[PDB]
Amino acid sequence: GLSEMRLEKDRFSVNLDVKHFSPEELKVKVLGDVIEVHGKHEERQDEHGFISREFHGKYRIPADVDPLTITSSLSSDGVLTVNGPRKQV
Amino acid sequence: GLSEMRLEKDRFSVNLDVKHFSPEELKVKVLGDVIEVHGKHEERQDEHGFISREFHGKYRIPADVDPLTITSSLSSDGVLTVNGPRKQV
Repeated sequence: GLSEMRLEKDRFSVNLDVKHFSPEELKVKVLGDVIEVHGKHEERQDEHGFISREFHGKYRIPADVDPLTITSSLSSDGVLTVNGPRKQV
Repeated sequence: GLSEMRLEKDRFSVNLDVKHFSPEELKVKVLGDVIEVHGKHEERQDEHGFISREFHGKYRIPADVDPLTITSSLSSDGVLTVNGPRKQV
């Protein structure tokens, strides 16, 4: 559903549901040992009105993770896959 | 996907994707002629770490809508259906 996180023994990959969001609006903030994720839907006022959608979350990487190894790639299905293997994995 | 809004000619029904969220964490704030929606996933720190998910949005009702008529009901599938017929509809 929405709580889609791959918790392995030596790595991880979060699959955030951000369909109809743009890579430009998606942020992955790897700081120290925590990741702040963002994703806001371009505000488009109309019949439906102002859009202030923010489908994001937060993932705190284990202390034994090398930040460098952390990557992300939004798929066309709108799934933001954030894979961050642990140090020397 | 995530941008799921039913825009009719005399009414509307927004179907917000908030699976794995609780009605207690969901808010619908009908004020004047705008609706501020909220929905935060209970923070549960673990392997995955602190959870700060906020899958919400914003819908500005037409001026010809009676706020009283506006209702909402989270389904078991995790779809928050917010139906708000216009005045005298």
